[PDB]
Amino acid sequence: MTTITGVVLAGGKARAMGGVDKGLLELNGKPLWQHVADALMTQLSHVVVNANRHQEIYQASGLKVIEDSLADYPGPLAGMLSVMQQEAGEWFLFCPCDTPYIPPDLAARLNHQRKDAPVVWVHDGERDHPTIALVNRAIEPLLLEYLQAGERRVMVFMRLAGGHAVDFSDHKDAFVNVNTPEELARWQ
Ligand SMILES: [Li+]
Repeated sequence: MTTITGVVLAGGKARAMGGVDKGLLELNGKPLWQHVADALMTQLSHVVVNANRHQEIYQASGLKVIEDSLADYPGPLAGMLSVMQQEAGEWFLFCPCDTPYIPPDLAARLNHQRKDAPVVWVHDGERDHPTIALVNRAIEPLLLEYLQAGERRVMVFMRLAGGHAVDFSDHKDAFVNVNTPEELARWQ
């Protein structure tokens, strides 16, 4: 009953009993993934989170937590597909859990600039962010086919799907990401 579902991508795997759970690192007292979720909720009514570890902790703020399928596909596309398989509705705006400053016109600008493409993603003037992406339902079968073929590459898929980058170079620093605890410490 809303047009785009927001999705925080809080990682998959735990390919050695985890290591740092990046989405749960706290920035000014608030988990990174919750900064992203709050920024999506500014612009969208329905927001969910894809998380595969510490699910009870992710569930604490009252959002639906979606876990990856048993297929255990590699990389960020696996979480995208698991979310499309477990949520109805025609459009999704994905964003990783480590980019806490995403802007309140993310959804609106990606939608304005979609120009008939089934997928668009953010370019920040320096680099593509192909996991910050507005994706139509139609992508679901293509994603399933690509991951079943054993592929993982995100940009390659976005290209195969007929997507394009949307220019957010004027949004100074809204797309900085926290790569490590070492980096997080600097933004406090
Ligand atoms: Li642990």
